[PDB]
Amino acid sequence: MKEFYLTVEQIGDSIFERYIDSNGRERTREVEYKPSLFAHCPESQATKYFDIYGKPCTRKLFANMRDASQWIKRMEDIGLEALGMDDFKLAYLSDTYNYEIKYDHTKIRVANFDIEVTSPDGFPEPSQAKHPIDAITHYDSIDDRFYVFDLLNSPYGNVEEWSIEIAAKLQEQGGDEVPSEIIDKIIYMPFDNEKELLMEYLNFWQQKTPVILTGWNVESFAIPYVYNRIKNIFGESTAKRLSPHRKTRVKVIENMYGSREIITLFGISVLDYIDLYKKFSFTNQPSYSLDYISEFELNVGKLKYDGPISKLRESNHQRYISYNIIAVYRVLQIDAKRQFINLSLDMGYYAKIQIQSVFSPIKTWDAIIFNSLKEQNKVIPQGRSHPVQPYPGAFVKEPIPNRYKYVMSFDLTSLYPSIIRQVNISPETIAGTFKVAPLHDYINAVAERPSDVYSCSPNGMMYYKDRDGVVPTEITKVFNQRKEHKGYMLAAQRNGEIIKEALHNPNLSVDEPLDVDYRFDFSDEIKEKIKKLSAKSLNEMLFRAQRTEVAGMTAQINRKLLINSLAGALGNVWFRYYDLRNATAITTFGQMALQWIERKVNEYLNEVCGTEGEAFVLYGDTDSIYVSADKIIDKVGESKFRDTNHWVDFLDKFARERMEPAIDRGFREMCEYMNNKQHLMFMDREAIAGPPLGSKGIGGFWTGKKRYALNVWDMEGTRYAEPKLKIMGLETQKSSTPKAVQKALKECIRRMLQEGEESLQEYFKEFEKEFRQLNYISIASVSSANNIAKYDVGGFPGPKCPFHIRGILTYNRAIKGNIDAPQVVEGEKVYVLPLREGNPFGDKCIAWPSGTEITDLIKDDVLHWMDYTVLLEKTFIKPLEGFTSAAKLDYEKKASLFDMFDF
DNA sequence: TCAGTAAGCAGTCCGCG
DNA sequence: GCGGACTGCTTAC
Ligand SMILES: Nc1ncnc2c1ncn2[C@H]1C[C@H](O)[C@@H](COP(=O)(O)OP(=O)(O)OP(=O)(O)O)O1
Ligand SMILES: [Ca+2]
Ligand SMILES: [Ca+2]
Ligand SMILES: [Ca+2]
Ligand SMILES: [Ca+2]
Repeated sequence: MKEFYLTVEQIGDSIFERYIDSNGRERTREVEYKPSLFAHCPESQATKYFDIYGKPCTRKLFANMRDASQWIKRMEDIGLEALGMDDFKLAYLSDTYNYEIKYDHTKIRVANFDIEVTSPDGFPEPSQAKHPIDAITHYDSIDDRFYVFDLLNSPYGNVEEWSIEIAAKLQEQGGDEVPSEIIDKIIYMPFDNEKELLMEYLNFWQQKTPVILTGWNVESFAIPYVYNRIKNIFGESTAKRLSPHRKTRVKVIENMYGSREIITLFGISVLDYIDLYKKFSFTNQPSYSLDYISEFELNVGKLKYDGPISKLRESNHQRYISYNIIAVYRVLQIDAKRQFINLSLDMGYYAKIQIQSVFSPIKTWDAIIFNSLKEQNKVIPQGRSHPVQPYPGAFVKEPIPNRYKYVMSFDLTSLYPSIIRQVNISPETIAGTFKVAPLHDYINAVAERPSDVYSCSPNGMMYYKDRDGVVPTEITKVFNQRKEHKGYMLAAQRNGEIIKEALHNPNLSVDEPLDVDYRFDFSDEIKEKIKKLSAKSLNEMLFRAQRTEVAGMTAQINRKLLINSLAGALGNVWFRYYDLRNATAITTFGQMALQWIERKVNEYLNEVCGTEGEAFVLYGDTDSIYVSADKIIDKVGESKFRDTNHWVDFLDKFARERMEPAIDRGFREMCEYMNNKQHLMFMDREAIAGPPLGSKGIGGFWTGKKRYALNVWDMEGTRYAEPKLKIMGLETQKSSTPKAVQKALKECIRRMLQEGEESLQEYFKEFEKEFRQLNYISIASVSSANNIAKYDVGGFPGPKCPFHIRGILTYNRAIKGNIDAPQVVEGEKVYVLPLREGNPFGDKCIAWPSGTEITDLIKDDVLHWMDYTVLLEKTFIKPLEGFTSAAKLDYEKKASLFDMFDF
């Protein structure tokens, strides 16, 4: 086995490293690492070290890390650049692991845990930790066991032991339905007192010390509560045993409107799953309670209990413990699906960083670039202080609001990273500047050619063409990884549609799902066998195909995220390679490329149609264009097509054989015009959109920038079994829109696009009539809630108070005194409902924590005073009016001359 | 919410004879 | 009532 690190820390003049040795065993060492840094030197001094600009450097070896940091300070005092990696543990990792790391996850101890704390006087604050810890469940990935630490005796109640037999039973048997697959993996340990529980947990922790520590809200709650509770009972030295190096630090996390404290456990990598989910899932959720997310991700029923959580242990300890175990398992199920831990390990080891730094693309890229340059004996520049400055971004075309029947879209592959590679944009490849003409002059190819020597961007920057910069070199490696995983994702998607087709004709037989790799397109043999399978086997295969697609999606989208964040990092003042000349070089080239190709596509289609000045490109955003295909369809005539799939095939062929070669020609010319290093502007067909053949559907519509809906038959080569709505920007896509309203608006859109005006009017009329029956949660609006304190004036709204904040203040007056009542947390999300005039709450709206039922203290009065009319007009009718006006249809039947006859 | 720009809509405040 | 200046929040890239 090749060795690999687990964790690394700097403590004073020592590096503390946990690692897997050449034998597969976990080991720990303390190393008195001697760091090197660099200063510029005369050319007359012989050296093998050069900075990124080719200037010679001398290496300075320090006796210890504190000497190195002190030298940095003195160099600042003098006014001279101190070069090299100033994060010494990253230098250590680079020296110790000077090869591509291959890690073995089975050797990495991944721990996920959850704690329960009974509290009669509200939320148990981790900084205080004044209440006993009465349950801990800790899952260990190496043992594959759930360790349950259960407190039987508390000042808040003495209880009986948890029963595994009752836990295993159906909820309908009075059981807790702990999944059968984990029952045999539970190791249950009851305790007669809290001191005993905590002492044993720490000894356990010592034996099975987590490398990766995760769970749900562990960084903000579980870890600081456990640390502070042990501190309060035993003293700080005992609490520090949670760190394998016995070092901890209270870290203050600053935000815009306040701050919070977490505990840094040296020698542990905390990856809170809530944070992994928020950053890598590409969702925005109305609520981030584990119950809400588990329902969303896994389609598992809410964990139900009677009464408040503060009385659960006393009333039903059996269920209390079971639900603590289930909560731990749910995080493992989410990870089995989403694979964010796998993602973190992959990226972490690739970059050679602490695993927890995967949350920071700046730290990630700093390490990738440093390791890359080190291999060439090159020396990285010092980080400098820069003032924050705004800079321009992408171009977005103003569309003419309208219905659009037939649409084909085209999109540039990994645009910003492709621009970096094409132009050769890097700190060390800057060659100079040229005199800029207005952007429209480059778009229309009338400006003089920027350079005959260097590779250019329309912002005025020129770059060397003789060799690739380190940024293009390293961004390419990650792009190639992304491409591989996207390939797997798309194959699983295509395979999924094959199964969906086969499910139209399932066989009446008893059989098994096929043993296949869903990352690769199904062969003819697999397809034949699929056509003979039962619905039960097909559905299992569909589930597996969809799980493979999700795994591919995680892997690809987050590598895309990483490479796009490098382009972004060039515009962040804390990045070592911050440079607005390079950041703007990317964004400005992107603006040009889009408007250039818009002109080229318009010119090409006007030619094939024999017209002049006709606008075929109806819309574009950053790197995509949407092309009206109405004229193309009309050139053969709708009557000539056998079915929907026939015109879809026809447009697919037109895009691939006619438009893409024309687009490629346009970009090759643009590359030559800018004298770029390498043509990498690859714009491929994305969506084919239109109404069902022979229907009154409108196909698609735009209301304005970033606001449109399309009925899509084929997306990136995936031919759907059923048409899919592609809706961007509209209220159906916003987490702030009520759940039931999202659903109804989506059905309104489906009907508009697929069925037409009459169908739309039929559905609107019904929804307007029945909506008052919808559950209050399903019709509540959602909002994040920041700066609640600023707008609180004696419990009443101050000047310019936001509507959702007003609702919170209303709530806070209505629950006044009740220390048990759920408190709205600053920066979290709330449900919001409008209230009718003259209500007992004394205001026009009320808000409460999202993902929860409103407290029974005030639930009946809210339901009685809920303003359904205002709710309907604001969340449903107003957006729908927006859609229908843009698409030139009516949601209510207009009166005609036929209303004058028989009955 | 510790960890790039563009741009939409809700709502406040208040003008607009 | 609509719209402009503004805050707040949320998407699309
Ligand atoms: N989350 C983001 N952070 C920073 N920049 C972004 C982000 N999303 C998009 N961009 C910028 C960089 C992208 O290259 C550009 C176009 O976005 P988009 O078309 O969604 O992805 P892409 O072109 O990078 O990859 P794809 O190959 O999937 O189309 O907009
Ligand atoms: Ca398990
Ligand atoms: Ca793209
Ligand atoms: Ca069949
Ligand atoms: Ca795009």
